[PDB]
Amino acid sequence: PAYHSSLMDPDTKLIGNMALLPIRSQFKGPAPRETKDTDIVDEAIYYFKANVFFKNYEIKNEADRTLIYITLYISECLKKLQKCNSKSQGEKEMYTLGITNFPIPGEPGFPLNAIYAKPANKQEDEVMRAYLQQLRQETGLRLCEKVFDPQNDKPSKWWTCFVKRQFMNKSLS
Amino acid sequence: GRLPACVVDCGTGYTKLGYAGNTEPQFIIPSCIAIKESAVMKGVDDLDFFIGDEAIEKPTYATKWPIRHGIVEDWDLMERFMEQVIFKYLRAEPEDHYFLLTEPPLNTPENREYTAEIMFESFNVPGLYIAVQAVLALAASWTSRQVGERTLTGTVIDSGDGVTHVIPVAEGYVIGSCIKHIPIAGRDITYFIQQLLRDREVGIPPEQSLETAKAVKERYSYVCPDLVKEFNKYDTDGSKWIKQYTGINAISKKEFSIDVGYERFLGPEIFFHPEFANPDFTQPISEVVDEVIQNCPIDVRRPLYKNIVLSGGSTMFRDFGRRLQRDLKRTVDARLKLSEELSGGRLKPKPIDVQVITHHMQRYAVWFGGSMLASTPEFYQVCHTKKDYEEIGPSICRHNPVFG
Amino acid sequence: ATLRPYLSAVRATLQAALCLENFSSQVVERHNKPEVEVRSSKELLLQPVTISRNEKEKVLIEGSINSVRVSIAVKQADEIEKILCHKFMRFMMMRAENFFILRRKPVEGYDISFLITNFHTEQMYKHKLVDFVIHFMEEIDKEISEMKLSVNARARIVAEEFLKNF
Amino acid sequence: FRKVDVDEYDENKFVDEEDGGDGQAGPDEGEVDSCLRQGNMTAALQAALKNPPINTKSQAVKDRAGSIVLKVLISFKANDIEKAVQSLDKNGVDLLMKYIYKGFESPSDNSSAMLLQWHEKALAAGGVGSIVRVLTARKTV
Amino acid sequence: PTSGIVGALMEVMQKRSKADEWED
Amino acid sequence: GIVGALMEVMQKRSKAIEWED
Amino acid sequence: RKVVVCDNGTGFVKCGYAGSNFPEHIFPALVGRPIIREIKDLMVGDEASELRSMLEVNYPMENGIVRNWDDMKHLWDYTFGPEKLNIDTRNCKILLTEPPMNPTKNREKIVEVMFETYQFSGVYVAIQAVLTLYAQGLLTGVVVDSGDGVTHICPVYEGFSLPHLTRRLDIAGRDITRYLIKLLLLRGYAFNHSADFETVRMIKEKLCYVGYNIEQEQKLALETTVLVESYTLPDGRIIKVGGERFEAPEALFQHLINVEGVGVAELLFNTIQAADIDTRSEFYKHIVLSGGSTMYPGLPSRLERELKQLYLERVLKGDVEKLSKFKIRIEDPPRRKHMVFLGGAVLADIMKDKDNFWMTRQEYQEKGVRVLEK
Amino acid sequence: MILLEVNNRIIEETLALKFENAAAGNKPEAVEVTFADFDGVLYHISNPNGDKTKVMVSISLKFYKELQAHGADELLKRVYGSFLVNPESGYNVSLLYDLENLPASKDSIVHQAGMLKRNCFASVFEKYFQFQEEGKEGENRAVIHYRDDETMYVESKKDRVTVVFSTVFKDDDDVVIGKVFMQEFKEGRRASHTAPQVLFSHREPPLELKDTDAAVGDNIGYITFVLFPRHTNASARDNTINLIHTFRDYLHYHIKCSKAYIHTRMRAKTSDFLKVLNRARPD
Amino acid sequence: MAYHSFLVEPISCHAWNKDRTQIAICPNNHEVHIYEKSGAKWTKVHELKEHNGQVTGIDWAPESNRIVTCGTDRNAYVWTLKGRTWKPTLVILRINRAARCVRWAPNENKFAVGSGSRVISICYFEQENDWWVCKHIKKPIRSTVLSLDWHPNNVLLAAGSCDFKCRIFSAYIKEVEERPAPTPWGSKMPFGELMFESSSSCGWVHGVCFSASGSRVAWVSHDSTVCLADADKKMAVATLASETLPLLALTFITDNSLVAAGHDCFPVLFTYDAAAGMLSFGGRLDVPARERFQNLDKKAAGLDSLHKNSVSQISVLSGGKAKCSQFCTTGMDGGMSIWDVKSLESALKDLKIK
Ligand SMILES: Nc1ncnc2c1ncn2[C@@H]1O[C@H](COP(=O)(O)OP(=O)(O)OP(=O)(O)O)[C@@H](O)[C@H]1O
Ligand SMILES: Nc1ncnc2c1ncn2[C@@H]1O[C@H](COP(=O)(O)OP(=O)(O)OP(=O)(O)O)[C@@H](O)[C@H]1O
Ligand SMILES: [Mg+2]
Ligand SMILES: [Mg+2]
Repeated sequence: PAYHSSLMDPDTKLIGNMALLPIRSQFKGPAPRETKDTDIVDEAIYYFKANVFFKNYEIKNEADRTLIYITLYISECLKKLQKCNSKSQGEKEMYTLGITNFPIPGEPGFPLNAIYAKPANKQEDEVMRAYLQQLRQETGLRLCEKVFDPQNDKPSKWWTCFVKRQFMNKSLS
Repeated sequence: GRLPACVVDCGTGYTKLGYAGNTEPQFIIPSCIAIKESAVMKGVDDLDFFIGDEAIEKPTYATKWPIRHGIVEDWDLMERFMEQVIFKYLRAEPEDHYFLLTEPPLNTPENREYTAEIMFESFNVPGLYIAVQAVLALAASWTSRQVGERTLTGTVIDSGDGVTHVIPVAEGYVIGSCIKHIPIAGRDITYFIQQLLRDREVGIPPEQSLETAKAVKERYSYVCPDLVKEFNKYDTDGSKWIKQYTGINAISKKEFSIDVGYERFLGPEIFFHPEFANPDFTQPISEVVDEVIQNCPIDVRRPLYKNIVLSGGSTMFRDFGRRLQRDLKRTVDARLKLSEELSGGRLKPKPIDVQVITHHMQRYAVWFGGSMLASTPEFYQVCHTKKDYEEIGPSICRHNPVFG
Repeated sequence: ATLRPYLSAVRATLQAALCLENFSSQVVERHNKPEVEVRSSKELLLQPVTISRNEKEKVLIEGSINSVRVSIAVKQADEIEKILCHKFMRFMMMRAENFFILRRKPVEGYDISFLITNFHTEQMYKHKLVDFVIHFMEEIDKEISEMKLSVNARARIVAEEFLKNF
Repeated sequence: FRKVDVDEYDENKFVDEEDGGDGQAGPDEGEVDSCLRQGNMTAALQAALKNPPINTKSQAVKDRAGSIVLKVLISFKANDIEKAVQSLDKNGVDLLMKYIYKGFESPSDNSSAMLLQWHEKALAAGGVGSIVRVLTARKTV
Repeated sequence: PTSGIVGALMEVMQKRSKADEWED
Repeated sequence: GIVGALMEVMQKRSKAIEWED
Repeated sequence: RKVVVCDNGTGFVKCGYAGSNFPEHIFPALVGRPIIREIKDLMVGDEASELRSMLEVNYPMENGIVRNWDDMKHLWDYTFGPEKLNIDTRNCKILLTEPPMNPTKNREKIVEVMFETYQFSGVYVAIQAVLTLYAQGLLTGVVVDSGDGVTHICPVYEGFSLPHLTRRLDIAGRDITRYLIKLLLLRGYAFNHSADFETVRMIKEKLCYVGYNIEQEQKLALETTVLVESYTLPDGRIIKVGGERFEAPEALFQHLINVEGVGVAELLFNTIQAADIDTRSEFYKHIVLSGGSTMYPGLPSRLERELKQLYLERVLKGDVEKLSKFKIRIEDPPRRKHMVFLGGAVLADIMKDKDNFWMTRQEYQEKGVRVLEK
Repeated sequence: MILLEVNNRIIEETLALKFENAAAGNKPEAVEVTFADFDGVLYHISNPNGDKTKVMVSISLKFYKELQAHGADELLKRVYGSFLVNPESGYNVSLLYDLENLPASKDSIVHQAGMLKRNCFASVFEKYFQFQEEGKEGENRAVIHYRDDETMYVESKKDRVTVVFSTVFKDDDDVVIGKVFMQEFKEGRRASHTAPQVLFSHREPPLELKDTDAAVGDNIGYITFVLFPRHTNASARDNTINLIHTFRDYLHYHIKCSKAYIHTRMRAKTSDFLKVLNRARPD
Repeated sequence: MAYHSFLVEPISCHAWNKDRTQIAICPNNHEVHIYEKSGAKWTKVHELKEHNGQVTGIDWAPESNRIVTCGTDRNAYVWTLKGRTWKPTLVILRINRAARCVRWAPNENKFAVGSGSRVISICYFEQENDWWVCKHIKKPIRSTVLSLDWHPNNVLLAAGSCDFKCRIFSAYIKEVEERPAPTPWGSKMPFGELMFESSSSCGWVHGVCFSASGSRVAWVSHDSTVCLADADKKMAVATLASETLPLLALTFITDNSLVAAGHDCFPVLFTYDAAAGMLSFGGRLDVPARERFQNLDKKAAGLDSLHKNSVSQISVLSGGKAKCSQFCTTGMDGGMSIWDVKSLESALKDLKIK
């Protein structure tokens, strides 16, 4: 069946109903440090091309809810990357796609409000907005390297062919 | 006597036909028939119909497919299809030849008997035998073990164009209570591969989109051990795995070419993850086979497990049987592992021996078995004669004494 | 020419013959049988009657308290009509499970026989059945004429299609 | 031995009666032929419907009678049958039906053609019930 | 009867036959 | 006793076998 | 009073109290042990049937005889124990039903069990082939019991049924269901003797009947389609059952399933005929049917007919005059299914406060194999 | 298909496939094929001694010895020549084709390969056509037992050439149908004044072939084709032989096909008969 | 003209409770359904499931409020309303063929069940055993019985059979009732005595009925006749041959008027002229200005009347058989219809009762 996150550490904190997994990013936000070479965003991209076909998905732990979110977002990048004319322009719009206001667990979906938990309190809410933002900005950046070919700076059809396929028939747009 | 019997396997997609004794049917034609559009018609327009390839694009004719999901829908058209099988292709004087016809497995009394009439009264055949695919595939597979054993007990995966069935068999007859079917078959894979091509490739002329999809499917796809590792090979290496096929545009006669890659392993994967192309079904084939076998009687499960025979065209992808045996000895011991972890005295019973066979005679399974049966002397002894058809009546074609 | 009056007669006879009711066997415990077939209780059989149009076409009607047996001698002008009739009655008899009222074999010396039980008159209206049998008698005569002209017609075409090529 | 039956000697089983046979007679020959030569066809009919051999078990005397009644019906015409059927009583009309159905069993010389017309007038006169009493009758012509 | 099919297939092989990244 | 009251319970099944003015 | 009753069936246990008119408890004669860890170490009757897909289940009764005395104890503990009767066995009399032609080894062991392991103050062992005659009012007569496993026969003169007058036909319910499968196989339906036994048992119960005259049922089967009936299987498929409706139960009267012997009517005739001339009369007018396999429509008529045919061509040696005189009674009351309990309930009631009837604990403690007072 | 084809499809597709693969220089494929034709013919395509490059096509007719008597070998020598070799064990005529050594135009040899039956049958016709042509009247007639219980009699005359088929109808219903078909050929020169005069007799033989172990029967019938110089001439010789020798099977083909059409009619009306019944049913 | 389709299969038989609030029917199977009326709607309140074959007779004892049923399974049950539920008591008819019809007597102390083997079963309740006993009237019956109706005195009992004749018997059971006072039918009435037997040649007898005061018996046969005998005129038999299809059910509505129904599917009136000693056909009661119009039959028949199939039973709802104002018919079309006689007399003005 589908691919789950195998980075579930004994001492992993959680925001809402998601694991607050560290990332190796240059974008500022509420993510922990990471002196390794792998993380939840690498796991999401390595797994993306497979997971996106699956409709059903059992949630083994909190780390999977973070894996799901990034997987869904990866599809939102591809929709926007499809029209771009350069790897540089893809970065302009992946910055823009991070800044874009999206819905969180609780608001009109985010069409998965059944599975995710609401970020109660004033601290859990402001941190959830910012952690999802840091995931959106770092995922968008790494995808720009992966999607664009070395010639003519156009998106590769080997990433653009996935643009119409929806993970669990859900979508952030 | 001294001219062998005719043998016809009629399937949803393809009819295989030829004479008994041979290793493979003389012809393999599409199971369609092209007729007129404006059907009260007089004259000799009934005699106006073409068959097979020469009718897959006939200008002024309507192509009709008289066989749906294994079973005959239209007997008038199946009646004419037979007329040309016998007189155009086989060129058998039908009065001089016994015939062997095949039937789906679950074809009821008011079905196989319907095809016996319109044969014994039109074509005047001296003898008829309506056989079953459950046992002919099993017989075709004995060309592998033989030194091992030769029994008619085993689980059969018949996968063709219409329907994929899982059919447990125990010493001759078919238990018709534990049969499960799967909504994944040849045409569904072709359709899903065609889909992937439209999403990605251009230059394929719309008319030849299926043609190309079939050729990609039939000519290249092969099951993989793990999905992500394969997509990884294709993104890491790429050139060493993406092959290139150039076809001819049928209208302009100039070439068109496309990249082949993601639809090599994904196409056959839908057997193991049907949800990929099927909303209403999710259960992988490995689980369906396990489930069928545990629904069967205790004392026949181990025999069924160790003789899982593959039949039909959609079982031909390379290393499809090796992946099938993994599934089963993933799941099956998993299950028994619990019988250890959930008990003490009863914890240990016997490692279930699972074996998927993979012989060279696969697409020619049912027909081959039928050709071998019709070659033997005892075939003429278990065949229903015309004399009996007339004197006893059409009831006799309802059954065939379980030989052995 | 003399078909109309003959059918009007057969109809009125059927109208009197199909006055049935459910009837438990008085011979066998908890059994229920068409008394016209088993004939084991003589008080329950009505007088057999024939209506005949001429020496070759007739109907015999055998009534009983819970079942009627209509048997038909059909017009057979010639053997091809005779072999087509036998060719067709046999065909419909093979399908007798779909005709709920059609009998497996005909009464000896007839072409086709109906066996209408009280179970048919209970689940199917009596007048429409009568209509059907009169309808049926008409249409099989039409259909044989069609088939006779059809064979003659394709015989002519097949003879010309061969000979025009010499 | 299962061929031998044990239900033929049952005392409760229904039996026959008809204890009215003290002889027989049939439609007088000369009586009918006096009406027949004269052209009085309606009188000829009323003669043949006298003293029907219902009570005799002799088949011969019933056939004798049938022949005699059939002769009257053949001698008549369709245009004059209406008047012949309107002079008989409710019981005569019911009786006429019985013979006609017996006439159908012996058809030759276009005799059935006229019989079908006789059946048509009989039916108008006596209704479907005149036919019901043919089927229902235990002692008949 | 079954013999016919068996004994026959045995004669075919006497001539017809003449012509790890996967798991544990 | 038994055969004393049991006979009356069967007589109701076995059965199978002053007017003037 | 303070009595109780118990007909231990092979399928179902029927127990109640003396003078009951229905059995106060009916439940499956079942004893299931669990395979894995409110389930207890053992389950009996209703509970055990309810969770049958989780227990390895045993029937201590095989064909009316006890095979497993261990499980039989658990089943008796359940009947008497709270969940059904909630009785102190030691302050109770109890009447049981001796199985048809049961070897006295078993007959003893139960008397031993009842007094040793439960310590009833009173016990009695009534015959199952006789108590079945007190419900219809009888003391001297024959009993044709055709059930699931076997079809027994036992005449009892003035209560006591002689040992040597009892015979068996190894054809009953299971064997007919089994045969009907074969017939539906030859009709062209791929059934299985094991897998589809239950499905075909219900087809048999629902649709099979006994032919009165075979030569006529076969003419109907062959010349008409009024015997043809649809039947919808569990999987949804519909099948046609016709002449096999009467051909299947015909095994009772006829070798049709490779079984040596004569068949119930010829057997019944031959048995009655081997008795005293005076008791022959009294047997022929005292034939009684019991058990599930006597419910086929036409059965009693067929037995009557068949006996007459024998007596005529095997009793009078070519003679019809003699035949009328042939008195004969095969009584088939409407509730043939259960009577052994009803008979035992009435007898245990009318005999409750007697003294010589109930074999006592006083008595057994003294032994002497006096378990059977003849 | 009204006219039955003359050529054998299994021979042609086997060879066309094989020859297409030789012309590409592909590896020579192994082959073993046992199949039939009408009139009890048995073919066999194979590789002699396992030699894949060589493809032998053999044919076996039980009445070849009779055709041989009327110049079969010399006709086959013309047509195939180099290709014709000694007959395989059990068969009468064998062709051998070397895949290493084939013609440019592949279509010519393949067409003649598919006509191995037919040439067989045009030896007796060629002869009697020229008996008539040269005027050699009063020769022996030929008797070909093309089926076990059927016989063809060929006979040359002053002005005409007669061909008599003595054919049998197993099914008794086929006698009556066949009769209707034969009756047509009787009034057949309405179409062509030039037409083969076609005579028919139901049981006993015609005046022409009197006695000579005649086979009278209720299920026999004698069809006589009176061919003339027009249809016999070299220009129209091969066409005439192609039609005339398929005639028996053309007749029986069309009887059976006629009955199959009767079926589709009977399905229609039968289907229309259960609609009326069904309407009586009140929901 | 008050038709209600309870179902589409037959209603085999029916019975009404005392005050006609509830109707019991057998919907052509082994069960009996009881429907109570609620405002406009009929509502099913009870199912009586005990028979193991088709139920052929149902009768409701008005004062004791007890239903008796009889069926092809050879059995009969007396149903007793206990609280919210009808509970059945098996009656040993001891008959070896199917039961065919059952009618309580007026006095409600006994019922007469029809058998399927040349016999009438007379059942009474035995108070000491709490048990239904039944005695058989055998000779000279020789065919299956087919309808019953009691004389008002609860002793004389009419029966129609397959034997071609209507008979009057004495069903006098000394252990439950006073001696009967003599009747025009006779003075000697021991159990089983044959008081009268019809003379008719042939014909089956589908329904029979006594007059209100019990002097006259009327019956209908399968030869499309209706007959009547009055004991006042030395049991003289009035006969009438119908032009139409047989009648299956009959009842007196006055002392000299009859309503009958059968295979034509509509009720018909017969008057008896005492003086001239002849039965007379009073005509069609079920009549289709509007209906005379197009009357297009929505393709779903074309026939008229209240029933679309034979009427099998007819019963007096009020006024008894002396002055019947309302009567009920059930038929093989699964219909139950209700008619009024004053309304019928308004519609058909040229219609004369008595
Ligand atoms: N080389 C190949 N690889 C994969 N699939 C193939 C290949 N060749 C043919 N097929 C598929 O095999 C299927 C047809 O096989 P087959 O003729 O055995 O089925 P059928 O008999 O028509 O139907 P069924 O057996 O289900 O009644 C088609 O779907 C076709 O695409
Ligand atoms: N309606 C029916 N018709 C025919 N047979 C039936 C019917 N119902 C049950 N049976 C059969 O009767 C048998 C069950 O009867 P019963 O329960 O009396 O037997 P038992 O008490 O278990 O065995 P035994 O009487 O031998 O101790 C089964 O074999 C079953 O197939
Ligand atoms: Mg197939
Ligand atoms: Mg028991």
